[PDB]
Amino acid sequence: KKLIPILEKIPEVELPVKEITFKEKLKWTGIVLVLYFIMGCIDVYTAGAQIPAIFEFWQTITASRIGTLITLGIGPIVTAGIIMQLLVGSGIIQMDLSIPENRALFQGCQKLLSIIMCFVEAVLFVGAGAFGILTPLLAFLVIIQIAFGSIILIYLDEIVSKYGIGSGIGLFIAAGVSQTIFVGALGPEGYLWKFLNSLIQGVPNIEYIAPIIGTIIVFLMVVYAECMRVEIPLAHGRIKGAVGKYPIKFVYVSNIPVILAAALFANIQLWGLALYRMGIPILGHYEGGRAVDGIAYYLSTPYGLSSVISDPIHAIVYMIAMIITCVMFGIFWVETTGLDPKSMAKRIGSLGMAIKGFRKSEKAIEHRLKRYIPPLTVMSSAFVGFLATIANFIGALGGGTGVLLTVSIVYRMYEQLLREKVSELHPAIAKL
Amino acid sequence: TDFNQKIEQLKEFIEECRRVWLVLKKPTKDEYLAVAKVTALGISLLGIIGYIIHVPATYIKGILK
Amino acid sequence: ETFSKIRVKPEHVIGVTVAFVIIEAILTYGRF
Repeated sequence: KKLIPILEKIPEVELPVKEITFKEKLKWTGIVLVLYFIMGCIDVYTAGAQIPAIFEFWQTITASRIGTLITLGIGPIVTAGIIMQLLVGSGIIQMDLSIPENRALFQGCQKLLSIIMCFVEAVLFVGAGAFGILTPLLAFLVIIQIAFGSIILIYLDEIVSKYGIGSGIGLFIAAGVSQTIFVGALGPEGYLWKFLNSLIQGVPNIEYIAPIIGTIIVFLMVVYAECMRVEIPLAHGRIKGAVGKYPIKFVYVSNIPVILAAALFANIQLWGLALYRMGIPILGHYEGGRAVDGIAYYLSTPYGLSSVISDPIHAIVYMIAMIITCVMFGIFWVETTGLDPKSMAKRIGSLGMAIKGFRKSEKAIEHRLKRYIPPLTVMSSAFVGFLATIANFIGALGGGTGVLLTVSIVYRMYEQLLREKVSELHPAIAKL
Repeated sequence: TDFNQKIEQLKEFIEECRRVWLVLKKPTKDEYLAVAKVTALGISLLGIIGYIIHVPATYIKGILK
Repeated sequence: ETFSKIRVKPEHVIGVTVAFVIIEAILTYGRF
C-alpha cells in the first residue's frame, strides 16, 4: 500500500508516441528556456520594494534568483531528491526499484515531496527574512507566488523532459550561470566596463576585472577535468583482435551527485538562518545576513570575488566537509538508480562485447561491473567535490561550482544534440 | 574486533579508488580545445539569450520604478 | 511510467505559465 490516492491526483505530462522531430524537440526546449529567463525578470508582487541584500550562496545551485517569480528556483526539486537519496539511500527504507513499482514509487513519491518542499522552502524563505516586511497578510501572498513559480518549473522540467532536449534542471542551471556571467561581465552594471571605465578614469581597479579572470581560470580548469576519461578496452564482437576502447565520463559520473552535495549546504545556510531569526541558534549565529559562527559558518562556501586566506581552518573543514558529503550522495547514487549492472548486462551481451580483459558471459561481465563501479563512483565524486570546492576558493563569476556543473551540463547537452541529429536518420537504433 | 575488520577494508576500497584515479586519460590539446570550444560556445548562446531578455527588461523596471 | 491518473498536455502548462507572467507582470508593475 502507498500514498497512491493523492499521488494519482498529482498531474503529469501527456507523452505522445507520435513523431517528435528534432526541429520540434529543439524549438520546444527553447520555449521553456525563455519562459524561464522571463520569470527571472519579473519581481514578486510586494509593496516592500526594500529587500535585505541577497543570499549569495543559494542562487547558483538552485538556478533561482531571489526577489523574482523564481526566487526559489530548482531549490525544492533538489531538496526533495536529496531526502529520497537519503532515505532510499541509507537503507532506512530499502527498495529494489527493478520492478516498475519501486521505480515509479521512488519517483512519483519524490515528485510529490517536491511540491511539499516547494511550499516549505517558500515559507522558510520569507521566514528567513528574505524580504524584510513580515506583514502576515503580505507575507502569505508572497509565499503563494514564490512556491507556485517553482511549481511551473517542475512542470516545465517535465515538458522539456518529454518534449525537447537535455534536461530542465540541467538546462535551468546552465541557463542561470551562463546569464549570470554574460550579464555580470557585460550587462548594465557590467564588470568588464566598470574595469574598462576605471582604466579611462585613470585609476585602474584590479578588483573590477578580477572576478572576470576568476571565471576564465575556472572554466579552463573545470574543462580540463571534464575531459578526463576511464577507457575500457572492449572484447571483439565474435571477431578477433584488439577492438573497442570505450571511455567513461570520469567527472560527469558524479554530476547529479555533487548537485545534491552543494544543494545540501544550500538548505543548511537557509535552514540555519531561518531557524535563527525564528527560534534558537541550533545551527549557527548568522548576523549580517549570512552566518558568522556555528555549523553554518564552518559550512559556508568562501567564493564570490576573491579567495579568503584569513581563515585557513575554515577552508580545511569546508573542503573535507564537502568531500565526504560528495562520497555520500555518490554511494546513495549506487544503492539507487545510477549505472545498474543488471541492465548494462545484455546490453554489452547482445553485441557480445565483454571487457577487454576476458569473460564473455552475462553473469560474468555483470559481475566485473557491479565490482568496478563503486570505486569509480566514489573516486569521481570525491574528486569532483574537491575540484568544485577548490573551484570556489579561487572564486568566480556565476559560481566556481556553478560554472562546473554548467560546463558539464552544457557538454552533455551538446552530445544530446548529436545523438539526436543522427537518430533523425535511421528511425530504429534508438538504443545503440 | 569488527572495527579492525572494517578498518582493514576501507583501506582496501580506498586503494581500489586509487586504481580508478589511475586509469585516467589526460586530454590531447586538440581534444581539449574541442570541448573548451563547444562548451563555451554553448554557455555563450544560453548566456546571451538571458542577456537579450534581462538587460533591457531591467532598463524598463528601472525607468518606471 | 506514472501512476498519475490525470493527463496534462504541455501546451497547457506553457499557457498557464504565460498566465503567471501576465498576472504578476501587471499585478506588480504598471502600478495604479
